[PDB]
Amino acid sequence: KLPGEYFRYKGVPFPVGLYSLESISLAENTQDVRDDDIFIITYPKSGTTWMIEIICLILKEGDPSWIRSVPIWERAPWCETIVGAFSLPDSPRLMSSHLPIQIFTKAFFSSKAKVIYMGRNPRDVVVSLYHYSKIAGQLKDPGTPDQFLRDFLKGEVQFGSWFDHIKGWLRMKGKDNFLFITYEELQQDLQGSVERICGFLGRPLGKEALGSVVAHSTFSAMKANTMSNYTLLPPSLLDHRRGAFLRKGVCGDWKNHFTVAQSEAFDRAYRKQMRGMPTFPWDE
Ligand SMILES: Nc1ncnc2c1ncn2[C@@H]1O[C@H](COP(=O)(O)O)[C@@H](OP(=O)(O)O)[C@H]1O
Ligand code: NA
Repeated sequence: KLPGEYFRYKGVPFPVGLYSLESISLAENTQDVRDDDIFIITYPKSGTTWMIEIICLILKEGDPSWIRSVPIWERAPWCETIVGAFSLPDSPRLMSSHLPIQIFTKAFFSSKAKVIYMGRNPRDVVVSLYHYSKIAGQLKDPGTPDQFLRDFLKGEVQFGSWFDHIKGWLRMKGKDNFLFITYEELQQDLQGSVERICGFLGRPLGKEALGSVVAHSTFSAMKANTMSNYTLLPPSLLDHRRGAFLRKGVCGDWKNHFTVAQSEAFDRAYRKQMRGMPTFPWDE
């Protein structure tokens, strides 16, 4: 029953069918936030999945049992989707959200709940989102790469502007219950990143569990795990016949997608938007 259209909530674009004024509004206003609750927030296609699998492996201290038997989307449910983690009985609760800070669960700000925000090179996010839209049922066709790029720069896509998203959420940097990390940092030193996240969550791991979290967190291990690779999804929601959720899993694929002209227009957009921002791994 997916149209591949957008509706708006507080001025932000949401895919029809998987979201509704109610589901979003409920996520925004719920008072149900707990001190040991864990949230993973990202702009779509930045590697949410990667992070979800890593923390599921950490919570079970390295035992692959849980990630092998339960679908990735049921282990870290979305807060705003029609079937939200808030609209369910299931602690320690692990949840996911793509909502931009000005819409995310307000009760969070005065709580002790933890949040890991993950950022990825917007260019690579563009490519991942481009391909994914073709096989994702809730998303309309990208159109030409060039038109898709313009849409992305205008924030005419699910969850709005990538620039607004990351800039808003970085406003939390400094609070001890907020960790900011990037796809590039995980690609560069997965183990190093896993230890760092263990510290953040107050969940130390022996050399054994650690090696195990790293092993089952690898792209190849994950693409190979049925419960984790989205292949149990209805073809009407994700066309398996035509593509995979876990597409390439690398850094830099944007250079094979952007024409030089597109790459130069993007840098102009980026330069204006990120004027006072700090330097990110992907800033070359
Ligand atoms: N373990 C892993 N290692 C590297 N990339 C991973 C990964 N798990 C997921 N990804 C990548 O994260 C993107 C999906 O993001 P999200 O989960 O936020 O929607 C995909 O990028 P690509 O399309 O570039 O391959 C996917 O391959
Ligand atoms: Na689609």
